[PDB]
Amino acid sequence: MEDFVRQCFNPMIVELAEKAMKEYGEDPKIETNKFAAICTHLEVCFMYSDGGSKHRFEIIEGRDRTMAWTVVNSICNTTGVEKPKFLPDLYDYKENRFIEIGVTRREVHTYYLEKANKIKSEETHIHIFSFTGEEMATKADYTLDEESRARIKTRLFTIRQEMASRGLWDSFRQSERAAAELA
Amino acid sequence: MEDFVRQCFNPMIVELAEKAMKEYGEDPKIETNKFAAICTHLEVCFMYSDGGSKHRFEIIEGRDRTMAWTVVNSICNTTGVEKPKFLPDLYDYKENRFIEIGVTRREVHTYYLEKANKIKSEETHIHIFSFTGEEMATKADYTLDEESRARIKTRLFTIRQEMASRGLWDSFRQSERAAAELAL
Amino acid sequence: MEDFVRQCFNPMIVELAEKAMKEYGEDPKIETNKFAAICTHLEVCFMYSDGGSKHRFEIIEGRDRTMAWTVVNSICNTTGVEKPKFLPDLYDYKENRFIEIGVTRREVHTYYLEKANKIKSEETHIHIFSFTGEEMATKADYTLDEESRARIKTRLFTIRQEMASRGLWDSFRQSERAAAELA
Amino acid sequence: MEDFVRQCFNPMIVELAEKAMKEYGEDPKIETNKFAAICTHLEVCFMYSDGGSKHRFEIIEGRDRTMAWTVVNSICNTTGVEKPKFLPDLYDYKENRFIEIGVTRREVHTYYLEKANKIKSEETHIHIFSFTGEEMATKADYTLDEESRARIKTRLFTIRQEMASRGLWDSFRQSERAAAELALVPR
Ligand SMILES: Cc1nnc(C(=O)NC(C)(C)c2nc(C(=O)NCc3ccc(F)cc3)c(O)c(=O)n2C)o1
Ligand SMILES: Cc1nnc(C(=O)NC(C)(C)c2nc(C(=O)NCc3ccc(F)cc3)c(O)c(=O)n2C)o1
Ligand SMILES: Cc1nnc(C(=O)NC(C)(C)c2nc(C(=O)NCc3ccc(F)cc3)c(O)c(=O)n2C)o1
Ligand SMILES: Cc1nnc(C(=O)NC(C)(C)c2nc(C(=O)NCc3ccc(F)cc3)c(O)c(=O)n2C)o1
Ligand SMILES: [Mn+2]
Ligand SMILES: [Mn+2]
Ligand SMILES: [Mn+2]
Ligand SMILES: [Mn+2]
Ligand SMILES: [Mn+2]
Ligand SMILES: [Mn+2]
Ligand SMILES: [Mn+2]
Ligand SMILES: [Mn+2]
Repeated sequence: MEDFVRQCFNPMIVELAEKAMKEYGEDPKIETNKFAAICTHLEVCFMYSDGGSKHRFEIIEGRDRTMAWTVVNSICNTTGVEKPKFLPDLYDYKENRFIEIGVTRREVHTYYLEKANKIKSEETHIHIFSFTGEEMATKADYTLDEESRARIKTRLFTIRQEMASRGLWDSFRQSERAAAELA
Repeated sequence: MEDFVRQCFNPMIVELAEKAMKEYGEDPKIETNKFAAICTHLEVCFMYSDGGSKHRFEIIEGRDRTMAWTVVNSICNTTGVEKPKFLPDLYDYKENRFIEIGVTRREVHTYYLEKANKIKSEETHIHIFSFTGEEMATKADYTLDEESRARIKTRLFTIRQEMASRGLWDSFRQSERAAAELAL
Repeated sequence: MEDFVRQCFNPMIVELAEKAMKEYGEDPKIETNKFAAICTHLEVCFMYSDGGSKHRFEIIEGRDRTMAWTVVNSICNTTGVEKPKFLPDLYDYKENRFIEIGVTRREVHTYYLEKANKIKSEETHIHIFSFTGEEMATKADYTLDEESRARIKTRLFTIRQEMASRGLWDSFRQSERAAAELA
Repeated sequence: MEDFVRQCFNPMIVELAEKAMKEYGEDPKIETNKFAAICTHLEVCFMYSDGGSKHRFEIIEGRDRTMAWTVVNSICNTTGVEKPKFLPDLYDYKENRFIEIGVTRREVHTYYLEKANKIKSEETHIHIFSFTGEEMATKADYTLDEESRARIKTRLFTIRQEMASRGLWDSFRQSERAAAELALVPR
């Protein structure tokens, strides 16, 4: 599963995920499913930022924590938007709102409910993707046009097929359900 | 003809064509006309995908066949379009449809007829270009704007002229008319 | 402060600022605050030119003085616009006007009034940014859309935050105030 | 003048101009004014092709004559537009027409009328720039928006200024008026 992750995502995303996981004390060679999931979330965030006009999104995910909070503080002090309690994934300059991007192998309704109850702020926009082609956004406001989101969903289903053809899909799908049924 | 093919198309297209023809058991050095035709079809598909907005098209032609079918499956599952019986060339995320692209040295109406009768799927769009400047699309819906299609046609006619100035056009034009009579 | 400037701005801007300071007889190693100010103004000008269409702005700032005046004369002779008395920072081909860009650590309107009374031109547009998210432009015409200006403001606030975190913001803010009171 | 040309235009344009001058049996070291003129014309054609959107212009100038005529063949046979009798500079896929671009140190309308009487083509669009900022196009259809043409004119005036600052502008401007009067002499 580790060699698959290193062959499936580009080395920059792999390096960013390795750094983010070593920061939380987790191991790429052991917790390979979390490695894959973090790589997937990063690729989705980057494709999402690429979906709009050139200057539309400020990328928060993928940065170092302190610098990410610095950019969040700058955005809040210059636009007047409330500071989120948890680090978001993007900022939308066009719609003037923070975006929390989610990718799940689970039920999309349950994941959206979990994230919405975790955020509790009436500002941060939520947008969930899944490996089955479903997506759910705050107020059904999907931010991007249909082409960008469809590309993201196609990439996700391709990742799922690639995992299934080598027999890693079942364990990867049950890993996220294991972190929610245990933690 | 083989040296002409290697000089006329960029090395990435030539590499892709050689890999496809070795996948289908053919020889670039012997059947140089099909070498040229596959390079031409690949170039047309690429200009076509470049004709629209940034990421309007998913490119299926030019891939390993297994990965091509994987991408087709992903598209079909995330959008709901029916899975084609034959590998198409592009997928249009804007109009939500697969595109089969044809480049023919023969009469265009006949080529479109054979393509549409082989596809049978009432969803896969068909777009045919010729070496004379004539094009033909399903429902006269040409997908791209006039300028991109005109660039494609200009490039096709330039290929035809470069072939003819070397005495290679007659054999190339009869290569397709011969394999069409042999298949029957 | 010098190391912070060299690690905070990309080497092209740092080199242009070093050239601008050596041309005026100043030393970046000892006048580090003005080093930072020149780097910041250059970055803002370059972000501003990137704010519109690909070929909308002629960049006047960041050149050799003689070549910049040559380009100014060319613009004036081909468009008929009045030649400015001081080198501006940009030329807007869409609105057909020169642009003076300012970045101040004081109030935007004081700086605007000073610059306007200095240039004494009814044609040259003036656009002032601050390190606190405020902006002031001639006739309230901000040239660019909200997204590009918001990007610029966010970057300015991030620079201010980095300075503050290193304990250099106070001296940088009081340096501009100490230079104006000398006149 | 030759050093100025070599340091004023980017190396690709200098190479193209040298190739064209040798193709016409002329020495860029001796005929430095014509050297600069070819360089300026090529740069203007390239900025012009940039001025539009992505797939608008087929660039004809800058190619060798055989392939240029081959591309004009392809365009005429796939679009139905008329055969130009002389090699034009660009082809506009949006407006579906060939474009002849001229850059003159003389009066713009004099140059336009000379070119339009030479080519005598009903479809070939003509667009003339000068080193003073004047421009003139067929039916006042300038093809590009105002910003692109303004950039072109600004660059032309900058070239004029750089030439005059070096003492080369007077000879450059008298070069074109000396070649036009010579062409009007059958004797
Ligand atoms: C519901 C539900 N089910 N699983 C989760 C969940 O949160 N899982 C993790 C931790 C793996 C996660 N993390 C981040 C992230 O950015 N974390 C860094 C951070 C640090 C501090 C701070 F305040 C906020 C965020 C994501 O973006 C993200 O999509 N996920 C899934 O939520
Ligand atoms: C009518 C008519 N006249 N000639 C043909 C014709 O089909 N000729 C060939 C075979 C040379 C061809 N092939 C493909 C292609 O992609 N094939 C690979 C594939 C593999 C598996 C699968 F299920 C379907 C297709 C093209 O795209 C293409 O344009 N052509 C012309 O049709
Ligand atoms: C009010 C108020 N408070 N401080 C200033 C102020 O002007 N500060 C300086 C001198 C540091 C400054 N300079 C230039 C510039 O271009 N200088 C070089 C130049 C000037 C004139 C000319 F004709 C040719 C070249 C800027 O662009 C710029 O933004 N600033 C801030 O204004
Ligand atoms: C009137 C009037 N006043 N000066 C001229 C003029 O034509 N000057 C030259 C020759 C320097 C010129 N040449 C080409 C060009 O492409 N030449 C290639 C070619 C040669 C022979 C042939 F029959 C057709 C084309 C240009 O594009 C161009 O802009 N110019 C200015 O016209
Ligand atoms: Mn996150
Ligand atoms: Mn997230
Ligand atoms: Mn195909
Ligand atoms: Mn095809
Ligand atoms: Mn300036
Ligand atoms: Mn300024
Ligand atoms: Mn020409
Ligand atoms: Mn010309």
